[PDB]
Amino acid sequence: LEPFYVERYSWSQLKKLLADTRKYHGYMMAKAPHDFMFVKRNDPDGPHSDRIYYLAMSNRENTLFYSEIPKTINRAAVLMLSWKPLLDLYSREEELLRERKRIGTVGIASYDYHQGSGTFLFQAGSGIYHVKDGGPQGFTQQPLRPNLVETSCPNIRMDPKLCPADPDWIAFIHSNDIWISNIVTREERRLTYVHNELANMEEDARSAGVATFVLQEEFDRYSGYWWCPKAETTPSGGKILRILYEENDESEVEIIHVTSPMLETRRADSFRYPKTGTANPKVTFKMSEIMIDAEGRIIDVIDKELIQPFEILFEGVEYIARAGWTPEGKYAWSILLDRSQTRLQIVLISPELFIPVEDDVMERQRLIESVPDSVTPLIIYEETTDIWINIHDIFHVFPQSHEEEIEFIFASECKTGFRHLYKITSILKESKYKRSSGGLPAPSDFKCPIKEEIAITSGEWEVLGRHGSNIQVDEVRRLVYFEGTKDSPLEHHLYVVSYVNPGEVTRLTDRGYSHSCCISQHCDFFISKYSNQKNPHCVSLYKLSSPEDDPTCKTKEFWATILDSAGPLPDYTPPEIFSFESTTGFTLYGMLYKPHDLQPGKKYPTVLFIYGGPQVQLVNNRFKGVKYFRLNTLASLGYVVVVIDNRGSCHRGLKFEGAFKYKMGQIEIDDQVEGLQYLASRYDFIDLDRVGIHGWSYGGYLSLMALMQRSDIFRVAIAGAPVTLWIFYDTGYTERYMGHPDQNEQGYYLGSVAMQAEKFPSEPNRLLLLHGFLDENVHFAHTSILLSFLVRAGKPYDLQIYPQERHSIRVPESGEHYELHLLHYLQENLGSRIAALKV
Amino acid sequence: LEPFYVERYSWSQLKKLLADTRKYHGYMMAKAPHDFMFVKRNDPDGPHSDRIYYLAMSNRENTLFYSEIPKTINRAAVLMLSWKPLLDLFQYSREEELLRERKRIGTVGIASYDYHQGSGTFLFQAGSGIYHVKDGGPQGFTQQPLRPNLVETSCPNIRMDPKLCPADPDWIAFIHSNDIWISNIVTREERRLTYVHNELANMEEDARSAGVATFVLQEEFDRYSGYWWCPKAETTPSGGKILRILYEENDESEVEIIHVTSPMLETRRADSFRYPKTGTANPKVTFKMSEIMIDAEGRIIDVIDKELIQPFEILFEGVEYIARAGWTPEGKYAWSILLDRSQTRLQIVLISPELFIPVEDDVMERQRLIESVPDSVTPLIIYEETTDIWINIHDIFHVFPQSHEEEIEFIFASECKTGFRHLYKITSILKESKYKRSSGGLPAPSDFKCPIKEEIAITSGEWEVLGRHGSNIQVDEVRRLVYFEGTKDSPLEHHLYVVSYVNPGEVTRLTDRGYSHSCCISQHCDFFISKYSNQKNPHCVSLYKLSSPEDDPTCKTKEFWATILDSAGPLPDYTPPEIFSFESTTGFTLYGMLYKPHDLQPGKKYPTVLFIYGGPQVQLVNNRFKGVKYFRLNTLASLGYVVVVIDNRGSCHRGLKFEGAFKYKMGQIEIDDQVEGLQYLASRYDFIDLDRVGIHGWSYGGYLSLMALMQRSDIFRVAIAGAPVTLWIFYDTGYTERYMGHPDQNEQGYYLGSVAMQAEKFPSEPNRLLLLHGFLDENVHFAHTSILLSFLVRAGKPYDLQIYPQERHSIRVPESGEHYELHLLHYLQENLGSRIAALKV
Ligand SMILES: N[C@@H](CC(=O)N1CCN(C(c2ccc(F)cc2)c2ccc(F)cc2)CC1)C(=O)N1Cc2ccccc2C1
Ligand SMILES: N[C@@H](CC(=O)N1CCN(C(c2ccc(F)cc2)c2ccc(F)cc2)CC1)C(=O)N1Cc2ccccc2C1
Ligand code: NA
Ligand code: NA
Repeated sequence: LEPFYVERYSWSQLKKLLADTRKYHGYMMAKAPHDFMFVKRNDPDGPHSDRIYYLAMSNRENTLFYSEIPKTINRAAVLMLSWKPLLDLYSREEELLRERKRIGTVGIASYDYHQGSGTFLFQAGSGIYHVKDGGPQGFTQQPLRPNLVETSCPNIRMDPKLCPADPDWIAFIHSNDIWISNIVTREERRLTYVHNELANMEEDARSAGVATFVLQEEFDRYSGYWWCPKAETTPSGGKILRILYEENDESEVEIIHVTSPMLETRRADSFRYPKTGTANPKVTFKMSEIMIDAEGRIIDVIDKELIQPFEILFEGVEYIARAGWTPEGKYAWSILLDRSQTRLQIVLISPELFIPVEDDVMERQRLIESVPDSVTPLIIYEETTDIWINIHDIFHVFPQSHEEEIEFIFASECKTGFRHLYKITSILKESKYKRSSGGLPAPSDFKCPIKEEIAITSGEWEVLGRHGSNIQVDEVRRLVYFEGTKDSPLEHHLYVVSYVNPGEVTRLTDRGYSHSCCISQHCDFFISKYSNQKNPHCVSLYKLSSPEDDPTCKTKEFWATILDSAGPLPDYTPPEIFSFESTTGFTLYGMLYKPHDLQPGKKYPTVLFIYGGPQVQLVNNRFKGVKYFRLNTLASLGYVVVVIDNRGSCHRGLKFEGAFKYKMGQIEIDDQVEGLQYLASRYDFIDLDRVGIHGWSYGGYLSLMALMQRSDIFRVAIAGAPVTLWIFYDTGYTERYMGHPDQNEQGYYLGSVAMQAEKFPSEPNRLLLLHGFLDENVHFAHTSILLSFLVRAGKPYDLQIYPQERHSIRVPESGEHYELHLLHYLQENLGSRIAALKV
Repeated sequence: LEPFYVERYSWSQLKKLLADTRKYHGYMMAKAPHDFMFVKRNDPDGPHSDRIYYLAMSNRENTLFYSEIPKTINRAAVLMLSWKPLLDLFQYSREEELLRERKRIGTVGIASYDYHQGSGTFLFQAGSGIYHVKDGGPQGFTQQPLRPNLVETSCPNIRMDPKLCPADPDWIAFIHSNDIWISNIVTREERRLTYVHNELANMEEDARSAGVATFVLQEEFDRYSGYWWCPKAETTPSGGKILRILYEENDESEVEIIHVTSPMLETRRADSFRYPKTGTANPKVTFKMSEIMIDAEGRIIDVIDKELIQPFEILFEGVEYIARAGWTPEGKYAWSILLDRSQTRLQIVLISPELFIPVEDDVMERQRLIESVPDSVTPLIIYEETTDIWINIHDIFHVFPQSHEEEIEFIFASECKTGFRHLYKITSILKESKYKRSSGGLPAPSDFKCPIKEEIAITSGEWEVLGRHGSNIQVDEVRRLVYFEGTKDSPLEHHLYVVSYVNPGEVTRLTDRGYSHSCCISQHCDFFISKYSNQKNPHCVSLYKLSSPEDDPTCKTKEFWATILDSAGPLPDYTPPEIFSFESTTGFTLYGMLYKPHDLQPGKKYPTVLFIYGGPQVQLVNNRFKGVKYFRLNTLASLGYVVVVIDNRGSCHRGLKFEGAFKYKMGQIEIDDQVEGLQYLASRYDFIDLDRVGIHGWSYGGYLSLMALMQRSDIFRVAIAGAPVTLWIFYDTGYTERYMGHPDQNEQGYYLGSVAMQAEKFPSEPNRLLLLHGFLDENVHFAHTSILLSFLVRAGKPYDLQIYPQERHSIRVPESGEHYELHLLHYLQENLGSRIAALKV
């Protein structure tokens, strides 16, 4: 078995190779359609049933388009829908929101719509805009020129929402406080006086209507205020609009510094980072009550807080995970977690729990007594788990047919170790607790009796409720659509099933692709964005319908294509998915890129690309030619490339994910090496003497653990933005997988590569560290403090900084440098002949 | 000519080598005696004339010793003085750690001491505590260690900058939270004089200090103090007295704030620093005075704080920096050396205490006090000089006793006239000023200027008198001679000289040739101590007795008296370099050092490592012992590298025109000279392989290392750059504005001098650039390195990077230095010297 050595190109030549092979990927890296919305025409003469609206990128900016859904289709041919443009057209906190949401594309990111009026409302650039289409005013046949919402506000306006109750009114966040503006009457009004804009963030820590760093980064909740969907009518012929909102106080939260992007300044931004073990923000609910007269003039605003403290009414709650209003607008719901994230609660909150904010004790005491004792929080649902709660967006409340009962669908891993849908009915008891006594409530005084718990789905697979996945209820046919892994962990698919008499699960998407679906609000259409290992992504429209004899049974017909596939890329040879039975008692899946132009008898250098943390699955049946293109390029340059989804990865169950609880970094490489050896025993072109490992973020963490724990196997490790020290990562993430540092002294020690710098190799040209200098998430100090201890230990390293980058690489020049450095580093210290001589 | 390749040792092996060769230098890295002071015994029957006191390091802390100077010696033998400990054994803050960076102090212990002659009172800081002992006053001389006496305090924070009052040795003063305090060491009365700073407030809110030198003055002007005691005390009719303290008050409200990484990396926090970058404002500065009334037994009756009658901007037109300050011997006037922004216009200015009026906010009482001071009471510019190059600040400034009321007489040094720094006796007549304050107008550009009655040149020629880094002048007023250090005999050797300041001409050398010297004269001008060395012989401290022939006091003769510190004797594993010189096409002889590779093979050619500084204020090449400091240059020679060092133009100890060569033009002229001298060595010695040359330096050295890779990528294969200034706009005022001027008047100079701007001009080949930097560097902020990497990333150029996260501008932590040396040797091996390095292309 003679070793294959990779051709030794210069730095300039490799750049030209990377340039050339990336030259025809301009069209490939531009956003496919999203935020789909179906709206009916209601024109019995016209040829179109629906108009669909969607954000898309036609190198362009991201904007609203529309397309026409026909009443009928010529089934001989394949219809491709034409994209009509709907429209005709960063700060610090805008940049950070884009980092927390991981938004890469510039342009309009989202939009509210009001059905009754046809009003779009969207932020675009600095300004907020609004146009009507599809309501009373009908349907434009050409681009619309949008209307700028005017403002007296000096600073940037974030998080704009239409009022569902009255589309003339909108709300937004300005300088950490809630404002409202009327787009007809031009009336602006500040609803909250919490944050003084002029004061320092060290002095003034309170905000209102905003989600703090932890909730944005680890719970994907970006908004922190919620319009009440209905308006209560006054005797005056006016109305009351309500807004529930979170109010954070970050006074006791640690203040870290992060380098400012303006390197010119040599300055540092202040952040509130609650590191693991430290205080989270002190939270509470508030409600602004807004009285409007019979033609949109604000009579009065009354800001109102909870009758008792949050710590009393919601015992043991740390994070407000999700919140909103029930469809009727009667109750305010909230999904709530404890500190350890092992106990979830869904709680209804009557508006009568809130009372006027009054610093005077006489009036405050009279208001506390004026609210009845019967008015109480209602914990309609609770669950626990030995592993942890995975927050998701699935939660549907039904119409309230009885005063004393509520009915809803929620999802959970806590019964079976697999996320499934459950229809639940909770009795709303008058609480045992009485506020009159001047005592504090018992820990199960607000808990509702559970009348019904029908499991809608069940099995060795999961329903998806994150990254856009959710459910869609059809209340007429009493069905529910959802995405799942039932057919395979390697393929996401759309399914439907009755929530009444839950029988079999009818699959709707065709096997052999993975699907990202979305159902028309009128439950008569769905759009699938799908791909597979060989075929690029493509977005297609499918019409739903039922047999006359049984409306439960749904079937689908292809209607039209929204986005056509690009077709197979000339250079790109995709990888083969493989699986092997582990000694751990689990099937682990892998991907293998065989070297291109495979020589008989020879063995090749091997790059293990890895993420291996939670909330991620690299190995599945989607097209990897866009995102992991350079793994194919590595194959063309002679490297074997391996990717293995170890234990802890998602889409395999909660027990699979919980494998590394308290044990992070300790088990993941054992699976990687097992997968790497399964291939070596079954393919003799894998040179195990020359194996490299590389990854970003958690992948970078495991790259260090690989070279630390198993230097015998891995020759080189290239670690990108790694946590080298778990004590400087946030509460929300770390405490979920690792607990409090006092209750896991050994897990934290063993999981922190900075505490174990003595175990790194004393040969050079093995460790390479990459990091964004401006990283606010995996703060650079992870790399800087590891380097401090590597220097104490007398160990060698190589360092590459990206001074204009935060956690992700956004600037193309930076990404070009990275890809070029990585390719050259592997050539020089793994692949080439010079690399072998070097030892 | 076949190429020699260096033994390709492993990382673990090279650490062993560097560890083994470091091992037997425990004694070598220890501080020799310094801050010497002679005190007479005045004992007819006693065998000793003087007792010397000095700071020294007997891996010990720096502490006070004394030795006994005999009345006579046996001239057959060589007397070694015994080191007697003055002190008995004892029972870092942020501001200390910065001061040590500003003063460049490596060693631990007692840094300095004050001494009151009349009482024997020492005063010295050691740790946070401030201590005193008595020895050599009326009380007498101890034969045993003394117990250090802690000055007790009610101050919470570190007391910095203690100074003994020369008028009363019971009173001391110190800075505490940027304000001046005084404490009596007998009565224990402590007191706060200035109420300017609020310790509990953030520096962003409150940046007014009192009695402290701001960042630029400490870093660039080597003034580490902002208050000065008046040396005599005015007596009151009460029976007690007035003491006075001149002090600089600063206001850094308008100065830009940058953020430097905190050393505690765990916090992930940064500290706020007032860094006046080139272009931006320096602090608003002024003189103030604290008038301290004491009664008959040492109680403070009262304290009056006083300010200038008119603002500093009016009274001292043009003045940015207060460079030096203090009082005249009698205490009649306070003096001050004052520069303009461009640092091309120096002024010496006498300031009467009667210029200061009590501080008042009430406009009624304030206006009455302005009228009560006479119009004759005025600033007095006693000396002014200008220059097309710049003004190098120095400590040489001696005022004589004042006989005629209207006149004042002094010695001062200057490069401005001759082009080289020489001494000048000057007499100045003190006019009542033309400007009159009662008028209400403002003074014109030179209404305070004094008639120059005399300007005798005590020295002259193509060589400089030294007045920096501990060099100064001693003045025998009886015999009317002035002692000084200089380069008259050679630029490569410093020597002690003496000359008359009445009838100058002949300049008698006192130190022996063939060595460079660091000398120090007794206050009674009858002894001198020289710390001397040369390229071959380690440094050595000896005591010499001065004397004259009966007939002629001018004729000064020395005689060896005793050894204070004996030479360690040549280190067995050390070969010193050869000094060389060559005629440059610039019209200047440039010198250099040359370490040949050990066991030199005939016929084979060797890889070459040019080591560099090359900026102003320093000379690397001279006849001093380079065996301790530049030891690893020899370690490179032993591995089979040539090592070259050349002092290019703009260097040091060669006059102001030589230094001025790179005015407005930094980066541009230096690498020419380095390459010329390197090409000179190649044309003469054929063991120098020019196809494998590397450059390396720290700070300005690293700056030029980058420039050399940038400008001359044909000559230099690799370049290792340590803590470089990549971008001149980010460096401070006092330094940049001096050599490069304001950036508005010199865009092209800055552009060409800033490597970050010219990132495109770096090579596209990897394994050539290596950047090193202290991550906590407060002077050459890490941003220089980070922003350079920004544009190297943009340009798609490769680099190697090494960070030392515990270090500021110096490398203090031993583990950090060990790693730097290991990485440097291994980088040079794998990318320049070794065989595998050759195959790598
Ligand atoms: N707050 C978490 C969050 C998290 O762990 N996440 C999984 C990764 N995920 C992105 C992703 C990255 C790489 C990949 F290959 C696949 C997905 C992603 C997903 C969707 C999307 F649209 C854009 C990006 C975001 C959420 C964190 O940042 N660290 C970074 C880090 C680094 C070291 C150790 C622990 C952690 C923990
Ligand atoms: N503020 C100045 C100050 C200055 O220019 N100085 C000359 C150097 N000098 C030290 C020195 C360093 C290296 C060497 F080889 C010899 C001496 C020294 C002197 C006495 C001592 F005890 C210990 C060290 C201190 C004063 C500056 O720091 N930079 C750093 C820097 C870096 C790049 C470009 C310009 C400058 C300008
Ligand atoms: Na997020
Ligand atoms: Na200094």
